[PDB]
Amino acid sequence: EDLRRRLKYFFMSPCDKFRAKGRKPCKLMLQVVKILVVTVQLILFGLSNQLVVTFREENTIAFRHLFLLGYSDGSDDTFAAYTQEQLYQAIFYAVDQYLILPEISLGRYAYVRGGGGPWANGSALALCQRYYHRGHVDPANDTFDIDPRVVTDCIQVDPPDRASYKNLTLKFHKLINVTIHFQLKTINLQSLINNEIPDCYTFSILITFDNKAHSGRIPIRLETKTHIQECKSFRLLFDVVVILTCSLSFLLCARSLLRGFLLQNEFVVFMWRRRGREISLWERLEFVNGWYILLVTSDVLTISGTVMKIGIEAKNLASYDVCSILLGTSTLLVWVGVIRYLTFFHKYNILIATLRVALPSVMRFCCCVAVIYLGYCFCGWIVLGPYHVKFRSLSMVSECLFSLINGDDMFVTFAAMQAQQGHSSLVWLFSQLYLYSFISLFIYMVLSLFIALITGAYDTIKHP
Amino acid sequence: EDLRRRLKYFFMSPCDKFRAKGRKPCKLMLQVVKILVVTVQLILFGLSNQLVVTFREENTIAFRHLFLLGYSDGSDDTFAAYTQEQLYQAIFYAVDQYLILPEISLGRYAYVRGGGGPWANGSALALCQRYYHRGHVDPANDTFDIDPRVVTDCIQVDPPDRASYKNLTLKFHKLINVTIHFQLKTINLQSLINNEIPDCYTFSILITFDNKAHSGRIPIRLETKTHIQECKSFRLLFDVVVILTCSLSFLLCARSLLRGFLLQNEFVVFMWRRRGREISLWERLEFVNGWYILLVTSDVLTISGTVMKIGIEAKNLASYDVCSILLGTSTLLVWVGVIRYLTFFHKYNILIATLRVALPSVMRFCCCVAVIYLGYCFCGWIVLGPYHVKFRSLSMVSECLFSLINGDDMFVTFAAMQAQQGHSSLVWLFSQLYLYSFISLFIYMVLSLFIALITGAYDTIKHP
Amino acid sequence: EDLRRRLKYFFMSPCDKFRAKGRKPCKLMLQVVKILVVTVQLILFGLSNQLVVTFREENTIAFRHLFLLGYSDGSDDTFAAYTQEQLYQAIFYAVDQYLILPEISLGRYAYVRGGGGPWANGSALALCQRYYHRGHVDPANDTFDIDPRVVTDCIQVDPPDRASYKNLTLKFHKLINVTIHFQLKTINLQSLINNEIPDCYTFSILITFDNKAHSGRIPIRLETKTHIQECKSFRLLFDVVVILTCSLSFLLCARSLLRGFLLQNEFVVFMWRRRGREISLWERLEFVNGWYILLVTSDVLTISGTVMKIGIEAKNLASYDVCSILLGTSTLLVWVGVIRYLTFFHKYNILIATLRVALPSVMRFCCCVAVIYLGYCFCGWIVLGPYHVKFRSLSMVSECLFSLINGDDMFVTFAAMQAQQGHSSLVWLFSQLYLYSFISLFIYMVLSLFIALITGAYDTIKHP
Amino acid sequence: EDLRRRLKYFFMSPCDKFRAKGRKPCKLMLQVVKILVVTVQLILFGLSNQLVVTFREENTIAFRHLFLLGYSDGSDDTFAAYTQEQLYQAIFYAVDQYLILPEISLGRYAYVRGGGGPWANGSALALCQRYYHRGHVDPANDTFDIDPRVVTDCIQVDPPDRASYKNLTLKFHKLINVTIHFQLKTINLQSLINNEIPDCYTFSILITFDNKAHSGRIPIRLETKTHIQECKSFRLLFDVVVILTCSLSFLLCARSLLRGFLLQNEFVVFMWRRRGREISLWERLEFVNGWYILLVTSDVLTISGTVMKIGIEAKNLASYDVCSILLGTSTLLVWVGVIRYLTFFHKYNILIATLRVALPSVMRFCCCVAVIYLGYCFCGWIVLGPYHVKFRSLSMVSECLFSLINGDDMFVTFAAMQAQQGHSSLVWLFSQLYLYSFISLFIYMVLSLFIALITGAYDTIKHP
Ligand SMILES: CCCCCCCC/C=C\CCCCCCCCCCCCCC(=O)N[C@@H](COP(=O)([O-])OCC[N+](C)(C)C)[C@H](O)/C=C/CCCCCCCCCCCCC
Ligand SMILES: CCCCCCCC/C=C\CCCCCCCCCCCCCC(=O)N[C@@H](COP(=O)([O-])OCC[N+](C)(C)C)[C@H](O)/C=C/CCCCCCCCCCCCC
Ligand SMILES: CCCCCCCC/C=C\CCCCCCCCCCCCCC(=O)N[C@@H](COP(=O)([O-])OCC[N+](C)(C)C)[C@H](O)/C=C/CCCCCCCCCCCCC
Repeated sequence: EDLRRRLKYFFMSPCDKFRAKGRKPCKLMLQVVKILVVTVQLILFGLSNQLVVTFREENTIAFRHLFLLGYSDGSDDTFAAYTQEQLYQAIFYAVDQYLILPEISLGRYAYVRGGGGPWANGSALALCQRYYHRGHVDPANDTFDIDPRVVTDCIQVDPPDRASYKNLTLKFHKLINVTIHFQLKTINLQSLINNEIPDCYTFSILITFDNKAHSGRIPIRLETKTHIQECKSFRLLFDVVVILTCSLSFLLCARSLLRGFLLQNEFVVFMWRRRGREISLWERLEFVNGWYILLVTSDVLTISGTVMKIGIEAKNLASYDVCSILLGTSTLLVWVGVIRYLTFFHKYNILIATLRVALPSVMRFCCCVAVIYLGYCFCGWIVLGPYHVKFRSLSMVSECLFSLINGDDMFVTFAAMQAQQGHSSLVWLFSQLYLYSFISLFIYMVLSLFIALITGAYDTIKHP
Repeated sequence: EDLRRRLKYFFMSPCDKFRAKGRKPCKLMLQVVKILVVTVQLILFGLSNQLVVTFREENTIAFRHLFLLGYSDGSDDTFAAYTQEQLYQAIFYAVDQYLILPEISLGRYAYVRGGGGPWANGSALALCQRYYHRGHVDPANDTFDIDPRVVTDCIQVDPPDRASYKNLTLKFHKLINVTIHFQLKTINLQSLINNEIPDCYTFSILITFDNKAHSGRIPIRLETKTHIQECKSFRLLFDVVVILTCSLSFLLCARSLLRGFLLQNEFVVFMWRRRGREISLWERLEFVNGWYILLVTSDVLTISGTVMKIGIEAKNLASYDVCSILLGTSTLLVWVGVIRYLTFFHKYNILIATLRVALPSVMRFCCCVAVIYLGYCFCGWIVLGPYHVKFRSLSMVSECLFSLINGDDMFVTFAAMQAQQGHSSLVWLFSQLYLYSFISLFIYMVLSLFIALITGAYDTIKHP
Repeated sequence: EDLRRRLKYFFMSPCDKFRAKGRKPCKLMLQVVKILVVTVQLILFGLSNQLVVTFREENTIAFRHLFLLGYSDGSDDTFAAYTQEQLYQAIFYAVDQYLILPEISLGRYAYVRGGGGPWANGSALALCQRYYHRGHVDPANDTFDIDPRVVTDCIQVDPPDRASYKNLTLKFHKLINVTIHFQLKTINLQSLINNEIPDCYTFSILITFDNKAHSGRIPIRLETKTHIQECKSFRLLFDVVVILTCSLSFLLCARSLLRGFLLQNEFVVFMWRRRGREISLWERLEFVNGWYILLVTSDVLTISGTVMKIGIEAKNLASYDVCSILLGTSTLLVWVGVIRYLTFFHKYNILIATLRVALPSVMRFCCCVAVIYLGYCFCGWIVLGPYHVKFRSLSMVSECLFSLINGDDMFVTFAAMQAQQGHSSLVWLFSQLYLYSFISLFIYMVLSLFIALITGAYDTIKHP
Repeated sequence: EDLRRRLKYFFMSPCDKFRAKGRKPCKLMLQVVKILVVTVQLILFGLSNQLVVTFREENTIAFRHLFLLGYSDGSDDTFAAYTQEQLYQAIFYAVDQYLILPEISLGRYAYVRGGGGPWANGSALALCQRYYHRGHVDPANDTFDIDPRVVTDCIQVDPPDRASYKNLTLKFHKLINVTIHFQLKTINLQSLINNEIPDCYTFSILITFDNKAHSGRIPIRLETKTHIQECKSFRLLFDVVVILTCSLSFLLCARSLLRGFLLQNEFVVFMWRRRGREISLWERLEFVNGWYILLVTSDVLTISGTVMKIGIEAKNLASYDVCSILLGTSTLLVWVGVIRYLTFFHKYNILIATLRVALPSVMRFCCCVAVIYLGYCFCGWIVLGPYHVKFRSLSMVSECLFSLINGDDMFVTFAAMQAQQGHSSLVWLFSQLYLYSFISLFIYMVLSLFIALITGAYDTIKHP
């Protein structure tokens, strides 16, 4: 029958199609070209992003050394002030170093007029302290008369062209935070020399003296925001080429999916009517090609990411996160799709089919063990949280347990529990039981069962 | 027979019971609701405890920076004095910083009159040194005339309202320890702003200069004890709801267990008399439902923990350890009990039954390997203890070996043995043999046998 | 026949022997008692050794802080002098701190007259510098006129009762090392208070300024040797009890081995003569009991270790290493021997026999993989040795590779190779190939084959 | 037939050949001797290289402490200057320490006249700064008038026999780097005393103040190049012996390969003509001996490495990398070739054949998983690169992922992602999904499938 022959044309391997009709498999070549071009585009994007990130990080480190009093490398998380004098000296040192920046900095930084932020009236530096509107606190008499309104008092500082901030008085009893805003603009000379494209950076520096905890310890932070700007192509052409290749692949895959859907409809209308027997939904799902779904998803992701990258490279978006995520996911998807080419040979198809037939039982076992994992996570978070640095937050607990079951950072956890004793022998004994039981169970039973499932699936595939 | 039909009603799946009698499985819904409510209660308790712990830790760090002379972060375990001058300066610095606390601290701390402890006569700070009653020690002449009575000499220090301690003279040759007791009370402003509940903390600060070792090195420690106190609801209602749900679940499960016991009694009295044949204890154990035992245990633990949490949240107990342990264990138990729902489908029941039938042989192999593990622990503790930081105590030895068999911190152990050489080539050679033999055996035979046991159990389950 | 019945009495389980003759298995009870007593003795010995080691280590740390100029904790391996002034100040600081020790030390240390060592003429401190007899070295003119004779010039320093060393002049161009010898004696007050046994320690302190490398960097070390001495029982009785129990067990096991040998001789003389057929050596080996060999070995080791421990506890040997090794090995052996009791039940015997029948093929595979492991060790040592801290010595290379195959410290090795680049791209590429190939092979083939061997042995045992 | 008998002589085991013809297997003894001699030569070479490397490293550390202002151990990667004053003080300190080296150094270092490098006119020290020809940069006005020509301005410094550099003025706005070149020569006294061979080292010291990044932070580096020179045997004889043994082994193996090729040619010309049937290429490959190929490769590598080592030991090449690589590869190859001896016994041949028959499917599975691994590498590099220190470069990403799949440095990666939050919740969520999916897949499916493949191959070998 015509339907039988047309269905036989479907599901044949590309080699069989070439034997039957002598049509060159140009779709396969197109997909290979797509893999190559998307990988090249991702590599170039990554190299440029690496350069930009390195420049930003080095400038931020230089700013930290320039403006933070007594700063040392590797102490960002513990850098804090503990006395009123320390806070005053830190703030004054930051402002003073700002005021004499041209004659001390190794980098060519230029002041930005009006860069003090929204709280500045055109001054380059803004020194703002925020405190509660009314903050009469009396721990001795147990008085908490508090007005939750926040009051922002700012001091405007301007650099000399070509000292009222010294009279700053803090409100420690009701202080919330102290912030310093200013902007510095410079030129990336490596970009000037190498790629001849003049990139002029603008760093927005924010120094925070955070007292939101009101715990007597005020951490000190320095953060930067960068605005790239051209200051008075092969990449764009390659991006256009990538977009065109992805669009062509998407069109071909969509047409193939439509043809498969039409063939499925013809088969079902023939079988339900001429033969009378009703067919199931699995017979419908057999007609779809999951590889084509993967390909169209990768094409859509690549097209969106390439549009975003074109916008970014023209200094218009500066939103690298979403574009990078899209491009990386698309590249991963195409490199996974290479498995379809690998599946056309039975020797590789044995292993691929072993994985495919093992997947359902593996997922079921994952569902079975997820509840035990979650119970252990909750118990560890609630009990060992106050006493263990690795159990402070639920995500941290999950990461610690996942590392434990894979044999990483075990003795560190045990020694952390041992050194402080947990401030209670009962807590220490519970931690011993908890860790030993969890590691023993998840390593010597769950992993072994995963291995057993995979081995059984391989045995079934090898001996049908 | 009536007994046969009633026993057939027992052991049927919930779906079969619904088919037979059309009774909605409301016990299952009750257990799901119980899981949800206990998880929510545990999450809320954990968040509040996290806030309290963070506040306490930050205040303790601030106190360490304020009162410990030359203190630096990350040096608590090595912070010590080595000369008489160092000890004198440390003590005097602590007291002096206490006396000028209001004008230097970033936190609003208030003095506590009469907070010097039992050894104070109403003074805020107590500076006590403890020494032996008679301590004439002559290492040159080998004289050890010692009276083991301890003498406590205290100095009372009071802060100014709105210097005799400078004449302190120590008895180094017979000194036991020097301690400083005082209390500071403050207000948690985050609690004031966010949850509007005024919490007034009271920190009991104890600085210890410990000379109990009499080894010429005196470690210096700072410890704090916190007493939370309200200073002049949804949580309680949710706790009551959790208690009621757990009580209802406990009642239903106990009634089901009683019905099962009655059915077992009827079956045994029918079989032993009418049929004459004596039945075994395993036939008795078959009639019990282990899931119901787990559920009633979790209910009891949750009820006790919720009562303790209600007491704690009213500022009456301040004993978080036991309540947290009970709540975490109950949450873990219910999340494990979810496996009973998972067992009603044969696809998941295959894996669950594989684990169940593998458990006995796994336990037997654990018994077999425990003696070898203990022998290795004892040998390592006795030999490598004097030369390895990881082998100082038996629990430390067990943790190190358990980490070793799971492939963690191996090269660190080897390098620790190598760097010092063990001060003997014989000890180094023994350590090489010990570590290599232990790791090789336990990784390449014991773990492989665990995998083999699990695989065999899975093979038996898959092919009955 | 009589021989058949007597041989049948041999090899029966203890339960079968009890059934046959009604003889209480008192040898088993004796061995259990032996296990208990040796474990208790080892635990007590370990606790006492822990106390002694802690005291010695704390005193050594105090000495390092007292006598080493600018010393900081955790910098022993890098503590060195780099200029002539630094060396002079270090030596002078050490001697000056020695001369004013009583008025600065927190520990009660007494001077030891005549403790300066062999190079002192009765003075308490000896300051000796060693240099070549003739050391005219001219790097500019390439002159190496050297007399390898070493000349020791000493300066005698005596503490005041109840400054010529300042004129010390070094010979840097030919200097070998500078050493400082003195002794301090003290009293362990914890021993005085707790166990009432007066222990008077004598520390031999040696400070070394080593210039044997002649590399312009002189490391500085402080080492101590301790001589314990009583200064003007249950333990001994328990040691005697342990010795008696071990001797009785040794006698019984030797008698049993002799009886087995006699039975083997009777069987062989009957079979070779009456039956004519010649029997093999495996039939001889079947008659021996390996558990009895283990027991007699453990008894001999325990007896030797207990004699040494008795000698040590009387302050006569001070050689803890050999005694500790003997005692630990004996304890490990008896805890392993518990497996014989475990073997009397078939459920545990299944696993034990699985291990026993897997052992030969496991050993053969170990022989197969040892040559590859050794080749990789040699290649890594010769190539990556100059560029990797983990490949400096052959034992270090072996430890690093053994940790690598067990999934420990992998990224650390990779990052160490990456950070310095190996000072050559060829070396970096070779390191990449070397590490990837080694880890891949040994993890994904060798370990899998070990698992396969164990699984096959278990399959053979389970299905005979 | 004659051909059948001659082919039967081929492929027989050495024991069978000895039985047939009584010829002593002297080739096997020659190969054993070769293994021994190459291992001994490699060990001696490694020991000498260890001594040289240790001397060079110690001298470099001494130079770093002598010439780098404020240098501390373990801070090479972060050592940098951040102000103009800091750079000036660092440069001046380096030059000043050079000028007074004889009276401060602990090592006997001699000045080298004319050692300032190509940029020196015979002076011992060269202080050169490099800057752009025209470097008018105006970040405020966005001006980048740049002439990419580099201008090198040098200052010549000469040590006193038996201060114009103080007037050095830098061009920070256009500075590229500042370098200091000088040479110091010394004598290795350990070589003088121990092996009596006078080795006179010449260190070329280069201090770099790198401003190529133009980021306001100037890293400071010290690098040394060493030229060994004899200054006014058993090793050579052993090298000659090794060369002769390798040449003899190569000749014998080549002759055996030629004989095998001739036998293959005779067999093919007989079978294709007399029998008519055409044979395949696998029948040709069966006649070759892979062990002989391994042996000749190892012989060639050893001969080349020994020639290079002979050249090096005469102070003529100083290129240790290539020689070490060749020697290590040859030693690894011969230690692998020991497996051929192991293959002559069927008990070991079982395991060896298991590995051999598992190799093809293992390679196919590696090809299958390589594409997924590469996709994950690309995605991680592009996304987590800006936010993770472990994902900066593609090789670093590959090393991190390879360590992750083997259960190493997992929690460190998770905590690195957690601590900074990735500066975006979307990036953090993506990192969670990425890491969890990658680790789960590669550990619980890929490794299990490798184990299953090995187990299946072992099952096929065990039960033919
Ligand atoms: C759970 C489902 C089935 C899983 C099956 C897999 C089991 C593992 C498989 C093979 C065995 C591999 C190794 C097992 C290691 C077990 C170690 C147990 C603890 C040994 C303690 C010795 C030190 C000592 O004896 N410790 C004692 C002496 O102390 P110390 O002298 O060292 O002083 C320390 C001081 N300090 C203040 C207390 C810190 C100490 O006082 C007791 C501690 C209690 C230990 C808790 C035991 C919890 C074990 C339960 C685990 C269940 C799972 C089974 C595991 C076999
Ligand atoms: C035990 C039950 C059965 C278990 C079966 C599983 C076995 C493992 C499976 C597969 C093999 C995987 C790798 C095996 C690694 C074995 C390494 C052995 C030691 C190699 C030493 C090389 C360095 C050197 O040759 N080291 C020598 C040269 O020193 P150096 O030049 O490096 O200088 C160092 C200086 N220092 C002062 C000594 C520190 C050194 O002098 C000797 C050391 C003795 C080494 C002890 C050997 C103990 C091994 C017994 C283990 C038994 C279990 C079987 C293991 C196969
Ligand atoms: C060997 C017997 C059989 C064993 C069978 C088991 C095999 C493993 C099983 C499953 C697969 C699991 C993961 C495999 C990971 C393989 C990674 C290969 C290297 C990838 C490099 C990407 C980074 C890059 O592409 N790196 C390139 C780009 O550099 P970059 O941009 O990162 O810059 C770095 C700068 N620097 C100065 C060079 C440091 C770099 O230039 C090339 C490096 C060469 C990499 C060496 C490859 C050696 C692999 C041989 C191993 C053989 C064994 C088989 C393994 C499959």
